[PDB]
Amino acid sequence: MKKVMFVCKRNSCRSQMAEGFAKTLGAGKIAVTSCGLESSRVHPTAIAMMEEVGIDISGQTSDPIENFNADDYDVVISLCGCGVNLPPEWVTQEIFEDWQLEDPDGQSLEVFRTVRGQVKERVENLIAKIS
Repeated sequence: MKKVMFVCKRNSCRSQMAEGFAKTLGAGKIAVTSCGLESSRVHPTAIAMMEEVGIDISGQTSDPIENFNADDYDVVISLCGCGVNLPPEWVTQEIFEDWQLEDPDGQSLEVFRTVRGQVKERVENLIAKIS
């Protein structure tokens, strides 16, 4: 097993969707947790996009980076945007990327759909490395 992490500027959107895909795609061979540089409520329209794929996020909650430790996570996927990054040990795990993505907080359904697709594809790519 490999442990994946998703970390956003707010957790609520980019990471939350990535967690929903990652557990559906790989729950049983990877363990996922999303966080954020700072927390915010899991965003409601996110639910709808995951419902398009046939998944949900209503049933889970948001969480700050501060509540965990990088040492437990094999792979860390920041999704802060504009190449913003994490000073702590989260950047020094076995795999690191920053998924530049159009943070769906308060956006149009087209932005949501674009990011939801991009995220899902990138979770599948990340799993393919570790599988």
